[PDB]
Amino acid sequence: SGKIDKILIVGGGTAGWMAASYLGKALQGTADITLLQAPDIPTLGVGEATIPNLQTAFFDFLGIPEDEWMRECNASYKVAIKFINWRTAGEGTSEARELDGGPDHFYHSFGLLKYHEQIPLSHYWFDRSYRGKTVEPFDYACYKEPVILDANRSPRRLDGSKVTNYAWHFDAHLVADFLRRFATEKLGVRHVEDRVEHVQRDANGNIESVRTATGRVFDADLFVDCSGFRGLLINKAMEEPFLDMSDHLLNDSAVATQVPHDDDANGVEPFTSAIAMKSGWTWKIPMLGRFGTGYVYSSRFATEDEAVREFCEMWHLDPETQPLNRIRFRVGRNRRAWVGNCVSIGTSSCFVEPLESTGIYFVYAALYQLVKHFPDKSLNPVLTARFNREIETMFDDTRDFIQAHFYFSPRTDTPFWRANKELRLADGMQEKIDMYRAGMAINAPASDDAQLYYGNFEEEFRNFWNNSSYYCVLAGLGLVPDAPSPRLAHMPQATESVDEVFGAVKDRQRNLLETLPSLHEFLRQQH
Amino acid sequence: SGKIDKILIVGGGTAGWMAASYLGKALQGTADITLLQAPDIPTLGVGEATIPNLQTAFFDFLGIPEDEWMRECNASYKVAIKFINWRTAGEGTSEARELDGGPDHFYHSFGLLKYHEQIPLSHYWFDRSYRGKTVEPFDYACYKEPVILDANRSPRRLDGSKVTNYAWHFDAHLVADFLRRFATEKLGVRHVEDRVEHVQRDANGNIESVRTATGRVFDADLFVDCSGFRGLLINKAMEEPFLDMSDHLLNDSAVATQVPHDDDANGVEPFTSAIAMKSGWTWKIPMLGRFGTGYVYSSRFATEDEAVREFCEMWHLDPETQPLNRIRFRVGRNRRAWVGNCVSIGTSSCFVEPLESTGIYFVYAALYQLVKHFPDKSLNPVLTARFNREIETMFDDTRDFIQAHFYFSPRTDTPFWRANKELRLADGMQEKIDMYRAGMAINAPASDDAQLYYGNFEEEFRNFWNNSSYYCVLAGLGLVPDAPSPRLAHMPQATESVDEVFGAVKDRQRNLLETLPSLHEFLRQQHG
Ligand SMILES: Cc1cc2nc3c(=O)[nH]c(=O)nc-3n(C[C@H](O)[C@H](O)[C@H](O)COP(=O)(O)OP(=O)(O)OC[C@H]3O[C@@H](n4cnc5c(N)ncnc54)[C@H](O)[C@@H]3O)c2cc1C
Ligand SMILES: Cc1cc2nc3c(=O)[nH]c(=O)nc-3n(C[C@H](O)[C@H](O)[C@H](O)COP(=O)(O)OP(=O)(O)OC[C@H]3O[C@@H](n4cnc5c(N)ncnc54)[C@H](O)[C@@H]3O)c2cc1C
Ligand SMILES: NCCc1c[nH]c2ccccc12
Ligand SMILES: NCCc1c[nH]c2ccccc12
Repeated sequence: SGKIDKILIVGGGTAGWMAASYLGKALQGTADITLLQAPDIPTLGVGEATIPNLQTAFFDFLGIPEDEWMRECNASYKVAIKFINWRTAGEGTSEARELDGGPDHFYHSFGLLKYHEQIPLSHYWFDRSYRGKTVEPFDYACYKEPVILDANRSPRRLDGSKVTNYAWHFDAHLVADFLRRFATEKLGVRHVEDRVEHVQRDANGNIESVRTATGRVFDADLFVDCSGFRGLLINKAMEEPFLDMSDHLLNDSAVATQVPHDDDANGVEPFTSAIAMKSGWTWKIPMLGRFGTGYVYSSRFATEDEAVREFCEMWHLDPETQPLNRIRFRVGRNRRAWVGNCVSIGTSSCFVEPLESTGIYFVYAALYQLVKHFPDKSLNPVLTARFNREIETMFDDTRDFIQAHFYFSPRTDTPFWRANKELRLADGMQEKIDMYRAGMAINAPASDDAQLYYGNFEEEFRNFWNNSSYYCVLAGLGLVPDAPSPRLAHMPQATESVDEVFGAVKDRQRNLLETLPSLHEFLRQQH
Repeated sequence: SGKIDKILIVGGGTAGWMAASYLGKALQGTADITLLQAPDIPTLGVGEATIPNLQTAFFDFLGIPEDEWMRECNASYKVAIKFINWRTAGEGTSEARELDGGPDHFYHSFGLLKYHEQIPLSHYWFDRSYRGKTVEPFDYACYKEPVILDANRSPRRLDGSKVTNYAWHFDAHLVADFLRRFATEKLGVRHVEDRVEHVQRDANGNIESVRTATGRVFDADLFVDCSGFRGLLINKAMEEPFLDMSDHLLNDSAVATQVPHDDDANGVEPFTSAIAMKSGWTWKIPMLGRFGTGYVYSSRFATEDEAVREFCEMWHLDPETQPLNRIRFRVGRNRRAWVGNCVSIGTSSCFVEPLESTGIYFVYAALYQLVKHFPDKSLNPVLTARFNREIETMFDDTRDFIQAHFYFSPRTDTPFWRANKELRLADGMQEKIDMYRAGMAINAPASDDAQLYYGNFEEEFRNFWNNSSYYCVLAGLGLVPDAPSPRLAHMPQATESVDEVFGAVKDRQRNLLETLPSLHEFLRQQHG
């Protein structure tokens, strides 16, 4: 048994061609990579949102500069997720209700909270807010972004210079085809259109070959399952159980479409919107000339017909003739992502609703971990176990985080919102909440330098949902600590000199609002 | 209801005065601190090795620059620990035995392995070593330090500039009095010389007051137990069990002394030496004009005078007129470090043999965690439990790492060394060892910039035993992965451009050996 010579990727979606590119690049010249792709019924481009380390962990690894892949994938910019109507009762409407003398929205941005005297700014904010010396919401106090996104500002100046961390909106299909052109033309990855009919296992349970409907036989040392929800290798052949996590997350379906948009009349929003509905929530993902939107809902509280009506009524579309994608979801993960010589990547591995833009991240996180734990033909079980462990906490921490959005929403107005609250949080989530209520940071980053964070994948992986995110969502929803951090009573000079830090955020808010172009103005100049 | 107003620290050894300093500085003007310390028979200054974040996480916190406290405490410099005779049978001697045409030593330095193409240098070194492309030991292949340490070089040039990460050797008593001066004269900590006679608990089991032999009563909101191994508050007053962990560590005793040394004829060694013995190991901690040494041994494999003799023979000392400290200690940690309103700090909290220079680190790492989890008079149970969780991971991870020095030693030549190979590793440690054999890094540091690591306590705390330390020790002892990392066979260009990384080390280790003063020469420049 020596090094891995041949790899077969089954599936050609976004997960499949990311796997081909990432492995083709990481193993360039030392493995023969073949990807089998069957023709499928095409779907509408309903948009995908990403996170900053898509450029630094994935496209940079491939050697592809941001502007080369954005121009082909007709991409727009994402500075935040804006959460609309999660605290107020009513119908599913794109317009924000009023709450406390302002619109009912909050932002989850990408910046990291600045440390002041070893303590995150979130704790100083809560200190003032608790003692009644401020009523400003958490996000507006601590981040510059909310003010400039309220104004649809660009994250780059017209000279290109970057003023905030950002990620991307795009149609996943265009990226998949950009990558297929890249893997096949630049990395030697070989594309074969064919449909798997039968998987041959040996007496050790490993995959020996796949036989296509053509009668061609593909053998390989390592098999990457990118077949999506079907899991034609990890689940069908290897029989690995799927853990259903509907005791943590009730959402299991979506209806989505794509809406033309006049960017010169209305501008382009530099964020993804997550709009609370009666039985779930709706995404809006701006792109060029159009936006993708989808209603993620719980089949147990809304029939598909009601969801379609709620979804169409909200965008004033025809429930009968609007081209819709109707989807039923597998929510959860495999008991183990990698079994024998079969690695699952993408939705064949795990799926959670895209409330925090993790779909694509789960793909290239797993491949980074796959290469880090790359085997040889002896398939040392410790590599397989280590990988599985990383994939397991990556998903479960996200499941936990996403659940908190529903658990801590104060809404009680529909059976869906009342039911979410009846679920139990996972033990590791409950323990984080206890910490948060006691005034401590949750997974505070070691440094507050965002380049170190978003530029170093292991630093960000080891601390993916950090204190800034927890505050954004938890404080946003209105769950706040029972009392300030007790150290702050012993730090009379820190709590006074901290005002100059909040005032710095305000100076940035005011100055960036006056000098930045709108996102649309910036997009036009690019092209 | 309300903030902590009054703290009482019981114990004024090294742990107490750091606790006074650190807490006195972190709560300045917002809490009254009293330290209560009894007249005890003092010990010989047997010396203490430290680690670089002593400056960045403790003295820098106090605002005390490195030059001020070094000159006052007669401190010398530590670049590494040198492990001697861990791989060869024989008696306890200070001279390295011979092994594969070289001396039987290896070093554990403070650097971090450079990354090359996201993979640590250790993986490329083992690649070559396993394919026969090299026979050079890991520590000499990957670190500049070993060559310059072999020549007792200084980590600083005579103009001051720092060419290596380093820490300190000093006599703990001197650092304690320096901190007692600092806390009492500049932080307002009130020092009371008296003996604890009675601890008064309230109905919920918390501590209400301690009464002294002179009849004085001191009350407080928070009690910090620095009474050493006695544990007068945490163990005796609060009844918190001590968890003995000699099923992982056999060493429970020591015999230690201070030996005078001719620095003008032999220079000053810039490293702690850990010298393997028949029934344990011996530290040597060089200072100015002298060095601390101590034989750490297992009372179940050597009687107390078997040890005194082995130890006096190796240093050519007279067993009958040499002043000797003899201690039997408890090994392990409290079930909970903090209970009620009582926080243990120092050996009242936990203890492991000083094979890796952790004892003082445990004091200020815990003080750091204490301030970060600082309570108010309602003593939120979540603050206590997170604190206790951080303390026990700190300790258990060190307990494991230390056990591995004895477990993977190849020696089989005394009951002691053969007895180490029949203990179990803790499952977590066993798991890291499996990863190591599989070619993987172990707790690889997020970055390879050592400033970001030794300068950011949170960074180092979350990653305290990083992959560099595991390779220094396991590869040093001769435990090496079953095969090279499977990724290296897929990275033709990486394994060829790595030759320039090993060459950069070879150049830097050749160039410093010619340009660096001896440590001695540097030491004389600072003191007058
Ligand atoms: C409806 C939907 C909406 C989503 N929306 C978002 C979003 O808004 N934001 C976000 O971040 N993420 C979103 N995601 C997650 C998204 O799918 C990620 O892009 C994910 O990484 C894609 O993984 P995948 O390609 O495995 O999924 P799939 O698209 O399910 O992969 C299916 C592929 O499997 C291949 N295949 C299957 N069977 C065979 C066979 N027998 N032979 C050969 N080939 C076969 C086909 O080629 C097909 O292209 C969404 C996912 C879905 C399904
Ligand atoms: C043998 C040995 C070797 C070591 N080597 C190293 C090394 O190489 N590197 C390293 O980094 N660290 C080392 N250490 C670290 C060691 O753990 C630190 O020195 C430790 O933090 C100091 O011990 P302590 O102050 O907790 O206990 P002690 O010094 O025992 O504290 C005793 C104090 O407790 C007080 N006290 C006790 N009982 C009472 C009472 N009833 N009433 C009032 N006061 C009381 C007294 O004031 C006394 O002063 C070593 C320790 C030992 C023991
Ligand atoms: N460390 C990245 C966490 C993150 C995931 N999705 C997000 C959306 C907005 C802001 C941060 C995130
Ligand atoms: N993170 C520092 C770990 C360490 C403890 N003791 C040491 C001695 C030498 C080198 C590193 C260490």
